[PDB]
Amino acid sequence: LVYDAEFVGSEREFEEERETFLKGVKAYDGVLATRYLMERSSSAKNDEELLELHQNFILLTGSYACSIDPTEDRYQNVIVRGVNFDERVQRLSTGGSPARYAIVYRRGWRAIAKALDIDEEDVPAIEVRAVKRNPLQPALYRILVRYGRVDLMPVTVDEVPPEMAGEFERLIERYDVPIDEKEERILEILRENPWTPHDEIARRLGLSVSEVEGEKDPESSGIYSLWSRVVVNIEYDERTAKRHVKRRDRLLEELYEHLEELSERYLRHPLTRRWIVEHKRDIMRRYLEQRIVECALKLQDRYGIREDVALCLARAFDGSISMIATTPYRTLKDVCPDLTLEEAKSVNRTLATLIDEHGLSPDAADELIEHFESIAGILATDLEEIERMYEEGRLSEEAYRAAVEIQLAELTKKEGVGRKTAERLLRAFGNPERVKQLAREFEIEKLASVEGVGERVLRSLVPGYASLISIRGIDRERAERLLKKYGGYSKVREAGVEELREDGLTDAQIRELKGLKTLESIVGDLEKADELKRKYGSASAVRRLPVEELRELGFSDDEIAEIKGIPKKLREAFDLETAAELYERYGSLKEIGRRLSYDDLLELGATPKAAAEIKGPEFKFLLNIEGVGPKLAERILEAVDYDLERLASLNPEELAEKVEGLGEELAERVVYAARERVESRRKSGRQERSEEEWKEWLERKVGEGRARRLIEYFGSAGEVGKLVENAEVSKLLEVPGIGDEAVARLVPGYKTLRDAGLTPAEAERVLKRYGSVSKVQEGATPDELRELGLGDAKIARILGLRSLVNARLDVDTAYELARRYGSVSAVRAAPVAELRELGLSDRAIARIAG
Amino acid sequence: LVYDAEFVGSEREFEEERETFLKGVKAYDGVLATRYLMERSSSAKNDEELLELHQNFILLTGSYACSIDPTEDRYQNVIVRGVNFDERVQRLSTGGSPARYAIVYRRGWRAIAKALDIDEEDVPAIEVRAVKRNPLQPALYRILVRYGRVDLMPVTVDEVPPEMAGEFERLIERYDVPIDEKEERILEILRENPWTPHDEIARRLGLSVSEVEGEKDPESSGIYSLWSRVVVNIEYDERTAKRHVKRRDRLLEELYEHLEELSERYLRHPLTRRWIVEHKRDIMRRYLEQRIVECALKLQDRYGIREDVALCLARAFDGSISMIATTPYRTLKDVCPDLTLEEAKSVNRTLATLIDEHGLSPDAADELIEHFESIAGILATDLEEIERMYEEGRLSEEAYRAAVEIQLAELTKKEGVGRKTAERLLRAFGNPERVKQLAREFEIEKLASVEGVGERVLRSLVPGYASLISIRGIDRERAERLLKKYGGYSKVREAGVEELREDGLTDAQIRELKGLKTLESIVGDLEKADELKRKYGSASAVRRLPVEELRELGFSDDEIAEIKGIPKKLREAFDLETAAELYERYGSLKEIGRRLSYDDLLELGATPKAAAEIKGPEFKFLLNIEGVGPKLAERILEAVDYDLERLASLNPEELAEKVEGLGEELAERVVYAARERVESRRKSGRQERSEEEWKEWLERKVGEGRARRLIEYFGSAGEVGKLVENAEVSKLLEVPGIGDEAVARLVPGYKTLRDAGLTPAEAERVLKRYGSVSKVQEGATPDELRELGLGDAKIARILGLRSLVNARLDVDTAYELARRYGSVSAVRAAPVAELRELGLSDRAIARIAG
DNA sequence: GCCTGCACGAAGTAAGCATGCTTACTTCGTGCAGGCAC
DNA sequence: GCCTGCACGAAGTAAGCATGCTTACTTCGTGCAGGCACA
Ligand SMILES: [K+]
Ligand SMILES: [K+]
Ligand SMILES: [K+]
Ligand SMILES: [K+]
Ligand SMILES: [K+]
Repeated sequence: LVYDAEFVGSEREFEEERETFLKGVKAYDGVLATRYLMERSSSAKNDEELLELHQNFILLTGSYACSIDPTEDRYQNVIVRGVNFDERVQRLSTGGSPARYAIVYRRGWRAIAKALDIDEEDVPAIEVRAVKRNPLQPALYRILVRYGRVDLMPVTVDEVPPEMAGEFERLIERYDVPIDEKEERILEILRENPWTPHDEIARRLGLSVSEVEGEKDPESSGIYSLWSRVVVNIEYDERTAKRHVKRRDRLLEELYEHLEELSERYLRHPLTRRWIVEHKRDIMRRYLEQRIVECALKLQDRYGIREDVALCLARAFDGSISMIATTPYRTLKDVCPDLTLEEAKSVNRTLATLIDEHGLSPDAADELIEHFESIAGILATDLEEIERMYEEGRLSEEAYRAAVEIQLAELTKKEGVGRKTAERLLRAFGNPERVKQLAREFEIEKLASVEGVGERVLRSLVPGYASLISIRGIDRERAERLLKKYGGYSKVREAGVEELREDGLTDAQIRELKGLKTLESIVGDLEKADELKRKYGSASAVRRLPVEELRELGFSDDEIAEIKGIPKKLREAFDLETAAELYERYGSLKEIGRRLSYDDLLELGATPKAAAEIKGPEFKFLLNIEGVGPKLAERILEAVDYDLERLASLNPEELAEKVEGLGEELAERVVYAARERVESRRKSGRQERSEEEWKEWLERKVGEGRARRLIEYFGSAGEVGKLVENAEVSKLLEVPGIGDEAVARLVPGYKTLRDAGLTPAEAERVLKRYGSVSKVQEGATPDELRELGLGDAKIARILGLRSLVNARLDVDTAYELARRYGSVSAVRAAPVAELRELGLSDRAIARIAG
Repeated sequence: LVYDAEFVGSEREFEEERETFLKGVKAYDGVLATRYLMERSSSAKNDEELLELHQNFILLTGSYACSIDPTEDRYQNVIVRGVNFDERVQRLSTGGSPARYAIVYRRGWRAIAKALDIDEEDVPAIEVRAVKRNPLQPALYRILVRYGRVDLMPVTVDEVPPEMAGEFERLIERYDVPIDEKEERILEILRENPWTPHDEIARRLGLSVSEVEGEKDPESSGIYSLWSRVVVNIEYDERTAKRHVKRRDRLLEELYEHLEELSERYLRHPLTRRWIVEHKRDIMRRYLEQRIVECALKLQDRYGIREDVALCLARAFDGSISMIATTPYRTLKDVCPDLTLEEAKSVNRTLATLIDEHGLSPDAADELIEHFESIAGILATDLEEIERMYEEGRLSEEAYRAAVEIQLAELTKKEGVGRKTAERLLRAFGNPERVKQLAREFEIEKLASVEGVGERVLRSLVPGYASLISIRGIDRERAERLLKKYGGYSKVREAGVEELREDGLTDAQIRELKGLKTLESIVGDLEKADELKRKYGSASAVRRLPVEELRELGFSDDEIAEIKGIPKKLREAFDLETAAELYERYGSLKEIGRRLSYDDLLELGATPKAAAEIKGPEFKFLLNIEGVGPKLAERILEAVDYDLERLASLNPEELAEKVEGLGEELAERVVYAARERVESRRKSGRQERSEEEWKEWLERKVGEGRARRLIEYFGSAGEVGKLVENAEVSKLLEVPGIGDEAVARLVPGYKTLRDAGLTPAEAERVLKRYGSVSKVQEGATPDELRELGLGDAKIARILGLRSLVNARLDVDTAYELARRYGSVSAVRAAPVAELRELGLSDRAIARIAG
């Protein structure tokens, strides 16, 4: 029934009892491990060393049990299986310790362990009821454990005297103890074998086990009474008790060492303490008592229920949290009156939801609990049944309204489903769970037969119906047939082109379904495009494939050049290999011309004119005038960093100083030509849009209405365009009718910055500081962005360090790695030894790689 | 900006115009492909064959353009770029076809293609304004296209007469025609070069391009007027027209063949039709109009909006669906009055939700749309801001209530969050999007600072907080610290044991967090258990690992035997390899003894006594009596199918007959021993529970309350137990307060049958028919279950054919495969040739394998 | 609750998977500056 | 006036991944028989 015990001793006594109980638990764990070694291998079974180790563990367990509660007052209200052992020990002549009188019973340690706050998940089991392999007489052993005779309890199998085992009758006759006829009949059988089970004794004597044992008191009849009568007349040997207490601990550790030695011999592996605890738990798990302890521990940890109330609930409901969650509050209070309503709500989520989220009374909620078990039960129950229960007076108004609102909300939470449509769906198909099942079964026509179920309702209910119906030519019947045939939009997409054609789908429909419109731009037919998508994934990766692999499979060189986006001036100049290599390494033809030299381009196989075309238009215009020379033009462009602006923004005297092989007479002409070019630059696109042009641009971007709204709010379309150019996001948003979508339509990058989690003011500041999100990515530093008032997460997301930061790296180190290695993929493929040299942890590098 | 034209002709005329326009599109695609081949490779550029092919394509394009609208009435309301070409051609003296007069202008084909319902995604471009490489005179070519002179338009470059090209003035002098001084000044320049651009003509003559060209009518001034005056006076050559119509199509296919021949030479790959369409799209993307067309087609395909209204919306909003979805119905009707409210709701999901799901008026919804763009805007807007707008009279009551209900629902959809708590959260943190962001940032204390936010609210909002706080010793501060440090419960779980210990977590806490309770039962410490979970996933897979791999990594043989659950009589008999093999193949030691023979067990390395122990206890008891012999005992057990019951249920005369080698004297004693054994069976277990025992069993199973309710409803606990034993699921469920959970608590297998989707009556019938779900799986047939009223899906789910049915196989064939090959894994590893012999398709076997 | 391994059966439970919101891997369409000219 | 080349960045698309939820995938509960062995 109930196991409980209260500790009334001091803190020192509490710690002493804790240590004693833990040592006894270790001893009994040694007992159990020795029994497991006995049963595991017959080779170890045929070994007296294992048996002597087992018996030594039993003796140490008995000693530590005798050492429990020496003052016989540290514990009170000791209850085992419902029996109050306090009063029972009070009604005895010799009295004694109720804690020890409980520990001599099986599972009685559950009462003492609760009084000492021992972690029940370690299973602190202490049992002293060994009979077969007990080196002592079983009843004498139990009586010594009860009376706490540490002096008489041996700690070594060799210290066991025969007067306590085989020749036990020697000890009785030594103290002149009166014996009745029943105890004489017990002794006449015990003389044959002192380890005879009490069941066999009661069978042969024609009595009950209770009659054979008797009360554990000298003033009774039975073997327990006889051994108590013998023990009480024995004086306490304080010296021997002190010696056993001093010796038993090191002896226990020595027994553990011997156990590990025997395990490493017969099994070639040791039995760890955690393995012993887990095996003890696996053994005890078969018992409803341990299931109750586990349920109470879960109620304490997860739901925060008090220990006593959690134990009461676990006892009353066989340790079934699922059953407690379907039990009404009135029954919970009947079984455990100390339970609080808040604890009942925490354990019963249905009750909690009904009370708090719906304002129901406890009884009104218990109504729904009794009638439908859970919220899932309410969602599965038919609305007609609920209405009938309400009409018949069997369901209260509050509970009925709550159930109807729940069933309706479960459907109205979807887009396009109103209250009327949800009620019609409930009338048509019983319950929202049935509606969900019909949607899973793709019963699209059956769902659309109900009034209110439109295209939006179908898209929100049936998964994949939106993706199918959004294709031209595919109607509702065709989408339903495809879904029911293949088993989901995923399977329809995984289907083959030939079978999709067998279903009657157009090649355009199959292309739109499989998303291979670009792959069919690269490759002629749909079959090979689908094969490429299956093999490599995306057309982007297909383009990223190397030149040799692309020439394999069956692509021409011109096809590969079109795939990799090789320009004409780079395709017709070199071969495909070197052209694609240069393109993949530098990105742009202008970057090629800036990095690689004219002589290098010539050495790679370029025409002296094609090499100049690969060189910048600045180089081309330089070579146009007289007295240039390719190397001198290269030197000039490296001095002005390939920039006609910086070339013209210089005096010819300064120009002749920077360059190594050039005179003033030529520098004058060079600066003149550069200034002529920059004069031809204002004659290009220097015009800033006029009023009508800004008006038309606004009407294009945000529409006629919002454009007129902006023009009326501010001065004119010119002022609106000025605000747009200066990225006045806040001043644009303050206009009624102008929102984030319109601002992002006007201000480029605002949408990306908002998706990154930035406030409009933060996006405005970042744009005013850097220009665009591209320049932010290829420039902004984490310290700069922190000085702009941004958080580290926003900084990582806007710079692209999202994956590296998710790999448990700070923004600073992620930015350093990305800056050293170039790309995030390059950091992920970076050398592990190089990362270790940088100073990253092993687990950090493992997370980076995975 | 607007392109439109309406077709009023009959079905035959519609098909004729469709074919003519498609052939003209093919001809212009050939033109563009020839130009692409000219510019792609200089080797192909230096080839007159490609130029001749290009000119033939141009001539065929001109012919097909002349062949459009022969009756001059098939089209009406022709509008191109805003100009009404119907009225423009009506105001001319010669009249003509407005469709043909529009196609001579750039992009005018967009008007004609809409009248023929041609898929605009193919870009049906037709342009007849070639100047440089035009084999004919450009203005004469355009005028022939204008007046539809298919007879005068040549179909072959060799058929081109010089009087239509170099010596074009010969054709003018053939018809005299009066000419004015401006056209004479144009002719004096055209004599120098007939292909002089109109820009150059207007530049040299000091006039405008419009003044040089003139109206395409004889009653005007310009080169167009002159050529029209010349052409009108030319009689129609019906014979040449009919011959050209008969000849041009096959000529076009021949030109396509020549184009593919030239492409396979200079590029080693052909130009597919889809590639040509994509290149046309890439060219036309610079004309921005295609952006509008794509938006209109998307509005047609997804939301089912009419073509004209979709085009109007895309024009008015620059083809931005995100912008149209944020535009109110009033503005949508102002820009496109033909739009319907249902189409506006379909395109604006916010408007649809406000109108239908919330019962708002169109104006009340346009209010919220103007003020907050979208439902996301409302969720991002502060409740204080909405209340202020309502108080100041700037927001209507209906719109205010709708916005408040939306903001509240977005939070109350979570468990534990009531209306009061949602309102308090809105007051505290502005908006539900801010609440969601705070929950993502693990601001657990900041959220709990609000009244009403309890443990359930925290568990429902913060993901993983429940999993963390449900562990003993872990408090709110520790859970918040762990979440904010690692970045989610997933990362906390992926964290290492050493760093979790560095955070101060107990080993028990780390075990409960990582779910390594079984792996730490197999292996001693936590580090190796976590490594095993990382490498293999689950202890189940660790057990499934082979013997060699298990001996690797560092497991002992006894450890492997404990892992694989090898019995003692099978572990001590053979070696680990053969023991684990036999166990994985047969399951139980009794199955080993029944299948394998005594001689086989001996051949595998078993002791003559260990082989008998591996054999059944029936075999052991048989060998107990005298004069048996192991082979004779095997024969007896094979005769009685290893069943002492069937052995005792026989006469010794019948016993001596079945086995081939046994006498009557021995059969008598065998039957005697078997009957003695079955007599020793009735004293073991047979007691049908008494009344008090049934009462206690009910109190254990369904609880005290429901047990007493059942005992009162029915006769007694005995009757309740009878109902349970006979699986009276319906008769138990009819009791108020008894539900599926209690029934499954009483009736084993009911929970599994219900999770399989079976109604309680179906589960009751299946249980009454078969006994248990185990026997259903190991016995029930699909035909039997269909006769029991079950569906094929339920049959598959209850028999375990779920994966095979998901592999697009019917239940009958899936059951046949599972019966023949045993297991689903065996069907997967089955021979592909054997499956083909069975008669499965290639794709079917592929789906089985994958 | 002798005691737990051996075996089976079933959902208890927790690993593996479907699902829906989120987020750029990938599309994919736009803007614009030079460069030869139709 | 096209054409090519590159930069830009939003979501059109389509995978990424968190977060919930199935079910037998993985664990847990029960009966029994003979050995660890007792009400
Ligand atoms: K080359
Ligand atoms: K606004
Ligand atoms: K806790
Ligand atoms: K062996
Ligand atoms: K009921």
